[PDB]
Amino acid sequence: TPAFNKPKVELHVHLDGAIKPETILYFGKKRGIALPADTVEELRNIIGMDKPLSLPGFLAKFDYYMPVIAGCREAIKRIAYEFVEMKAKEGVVYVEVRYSPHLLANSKVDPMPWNQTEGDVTPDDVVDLVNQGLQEGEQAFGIKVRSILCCMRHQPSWSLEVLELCKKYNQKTVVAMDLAGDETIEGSSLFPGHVEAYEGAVKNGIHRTVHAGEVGSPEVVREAVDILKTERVGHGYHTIEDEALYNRLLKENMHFEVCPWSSYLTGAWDPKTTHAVVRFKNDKANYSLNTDDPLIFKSTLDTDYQMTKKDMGFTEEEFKRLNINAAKSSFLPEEEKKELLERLYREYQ
Ligand SMILES: OC[C@H]1O[C@@H](n2c[nH+]c3c2N=CN[C@H]3O)[C@H](O)[C@@H]1O
Ligand SMILES: [Zn+2]
Repeated sequence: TPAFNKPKVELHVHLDGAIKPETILYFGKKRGIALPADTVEELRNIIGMDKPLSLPGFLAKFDYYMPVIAGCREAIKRIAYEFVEMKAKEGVVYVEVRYSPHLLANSKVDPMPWNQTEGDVTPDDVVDLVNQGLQEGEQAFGIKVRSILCCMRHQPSWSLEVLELCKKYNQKTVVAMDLAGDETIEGSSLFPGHVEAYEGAVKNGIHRTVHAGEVGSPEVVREAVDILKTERVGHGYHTIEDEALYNRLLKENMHFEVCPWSSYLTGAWDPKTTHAVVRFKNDKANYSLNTDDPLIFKSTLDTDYQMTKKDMGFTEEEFKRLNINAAKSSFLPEEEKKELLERLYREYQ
């Protein structure tokens, strides 16, 4: 039985980290592009991981399959459509999917991702492609789906373009901007391209979220809050290491996008210590339960729910509480956010 068989809200899940192993094999074979496995089962086991590594070690899993999707219009729209079908099956009624448009493009991107040969798929085109797949999935499965464009920590020169994309496709699925990738790159939050992208988002009203405190120190979280001006913190487990900052953000009703199973495999969470989400629960903090990268973690949303339930002591009450919280902290407009809350209260009776 699912740990929580009722409607859910997900705010932290990556599109390029939520692809069907079957769809990956399809395009690898179709484009004649090398894959580390020839069957969907072998493919799952090599792309996937079931024991802790590091953030850089986990990020390396993308190198295996991205080449097969990147630069292929048909593939881009297909994974967006299929993502919606995956989530609907999980009991998710509203989802925000994040991804980097540049990492899927093969035209007007520098440096060229995955050694691709120049093509005509621009970062803009991929956003439009994802919009179409997500819209068709919304129509076909009856769940509300939005997107978040990711700035990449190591490539700040793409950040202002990501911002312009968020502006251009505002609410056309695109509801916010994120900062993702390798948090171990010292001071990456403060690169000028990133900083300028976010400041312009504040002045233009584009919503903001940032991965921080996943594997980085509380100072990375503080940088996200103070300089980048985030409205939500992706992961944020390490915040608790600085009592003052934690109690400040807690007092400020800051939303934490928690990914339980994910934190275990990236090493963000030391299994020898009590998970931060337990303290978040005990303090009644504003947080959500997320999958992050279900393809690589060989998981599903129920994975995270069982984890917190069997271990950690979560109840049905908290599950409803954190989901109403996730709905309130969504980057959805007031009219649509109101409709979502009506839905949860209706189905939580
Ligand atoms: O979705 C865009 C990118 O975000 C990065 N990503 C995915 N999961 C994570 C992540 N970066 C940091 N932490 C993780 O939650 C990947 O490099 C993927 O290519
Ligand atoms: Zn993430």
